[PDB]
Amino acid sequence: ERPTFYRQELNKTIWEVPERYQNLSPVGSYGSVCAAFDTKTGLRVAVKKLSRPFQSIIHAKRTYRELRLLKHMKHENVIGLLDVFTPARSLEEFNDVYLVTHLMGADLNNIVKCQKLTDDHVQFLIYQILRGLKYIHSADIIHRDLKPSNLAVNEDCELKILDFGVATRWYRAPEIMLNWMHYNQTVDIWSVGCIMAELLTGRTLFPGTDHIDQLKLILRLVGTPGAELLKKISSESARNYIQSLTQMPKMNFANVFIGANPLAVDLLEKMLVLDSDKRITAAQALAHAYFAQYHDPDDEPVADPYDQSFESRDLLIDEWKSLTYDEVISFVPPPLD
Ligand SMILES: Nc1ccc2c(NC3CC3)nc(-c3ccccc3)nc2c1
Ligand SMILES: O=c1c2ccccc2ncn1-c1ccccc1
Repeated sequence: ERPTFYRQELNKTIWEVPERYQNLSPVGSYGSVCAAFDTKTGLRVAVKKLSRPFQSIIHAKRTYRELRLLKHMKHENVIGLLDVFTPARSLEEFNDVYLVTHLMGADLNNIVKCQKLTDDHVQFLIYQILRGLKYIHSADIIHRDLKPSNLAVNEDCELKILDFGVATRWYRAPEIMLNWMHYNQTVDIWSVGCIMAELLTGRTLFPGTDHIDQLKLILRLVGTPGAELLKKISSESARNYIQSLTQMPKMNFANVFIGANPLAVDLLEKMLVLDSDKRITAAQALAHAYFAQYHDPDDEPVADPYDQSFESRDLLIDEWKSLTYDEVISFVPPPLD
């Protein structure tokens, strides 16, 4: 059954892919990525060759994790696995992992950094993010690093979230900035709020220079923690940090986001709540007035359960390697339409 591979050297790396994929062309650089043409479907695809996937425990488990995650995602607004393959003929030979996904035109970083989107474009793009997040979250997966560059958009404005499971810090929830161990799914909602803000204004909402500055900018908009939040904070030094700060009052968002659709201001108030317990969830946000023209309760599907019990396991390099090998072998290509 094994297909015929061909070798080439793309830039500073060897590539060995099936004949199925042609006209490889570098597009960027966890591993490096080529644009290719896929002869089986006639679509443009991205092929990512992982860098040294099994050189350490950490790499080996990370390779396994990303493969497991990609194999699980089956939703219109989340990147999924078109193919995965290795040039190796046996487990003992197994050393290279390549992943195949649809090639999307651009990332949100691009569409925002060149220009300022209209309100109906913001609605549609934020809607799609929330729709993919609902799905991701229903599986008990947290993305943790949502940001414009992890959001792929084609020329049709269809959006797909990538990399689940321009400074990263600018989109992070303040509980992460403060290193809380038990933060949950709404760290992603925070990030969406920051992105949505940025799409409406054309400017990074919280462009901190570091973790302290990042917090300062955040508290300045959302205000310093109240007593109700403060009494939920287990860490003494953390509690003493924020409590030693200059008591900033919550800003009225309608005055910071002057002239924006007030339904958007209101959704932003609900996403950018300091206390993560009170922050709107993805499911709830979808039913918000602001998404009136897109929301459909019958077409916002949830995911199948995802087994992440592996995350708490300590295994040898060779054991994670063999588990990854198993997943390459059992891969069933997605239905062709
Ligand atoms: N139920 C909760 C709700 C919010 C929390 C929060 N929020 C930080 C203001 C952003 N921070 C922390 C925490 C715990 C230990 C060390 C550092 C931070 N815990 C929280 C527990
Ligand atoms: O890594 C990319 C990628 C990088 C730059 C431009 C477009 C891209 N499209 C898809 N992927 C990708 C490929 C495989 C697994 C996860 C993401």
